[PDB]
Amino acid sequence: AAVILESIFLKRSQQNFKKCLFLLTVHKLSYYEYDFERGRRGSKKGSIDVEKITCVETVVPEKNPPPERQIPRRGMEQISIIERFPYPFQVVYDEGPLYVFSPTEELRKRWIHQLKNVIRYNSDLVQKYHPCFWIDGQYLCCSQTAKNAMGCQILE
Ligand SMILES: O=C1Cc2cc(Cl)ccc2N1
Ligand SMILES: [Mg+2]
Ligand SMILES: [Zn+2]
Repeated sequence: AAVILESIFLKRSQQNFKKCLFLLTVHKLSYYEYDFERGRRGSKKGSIDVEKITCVETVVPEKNPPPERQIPRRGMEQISIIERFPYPFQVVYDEGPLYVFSPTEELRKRWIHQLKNVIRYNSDLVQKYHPCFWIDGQYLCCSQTAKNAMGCQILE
């Protein structure tokens, strides 16, 4: 149907970070190049059928992030909201987890809430998720060295 949410997010490529336009509908989560000059979404780079999503949760953030992903001291500025992306969340599907970084806690919340809504009736929703990122061939949370490894932490 229509776009539920449209945001510019920093996403981690399949093992590099890219700044992309993300669109959510009841059918698809998709991502696009952003045409900054014309102020429009550019060419589609990927799509995930919502029915394939098994898990959407927050990700324990990086220990030593670059400035682009540093969490500011607590408490909308035009530059910061397209330059800084320190709040990460994970979308889990058949082809492993996708890591998306939001510029604000509120934007990440909006996305996690709307994604949990659109996936609510999916057949393969999981009871366990990975609180930490997959990095250098292993999950930091449980040291498991397979991306499709069952979640090491039970969802509350
Ligand atoms: O590396 C990536 C980033 C991405 C986003 C989406 Cl929505 C789908 C697939 C992929 N693969
Ligand atoms: Mg537009
Ligand atoms: Zn784990």
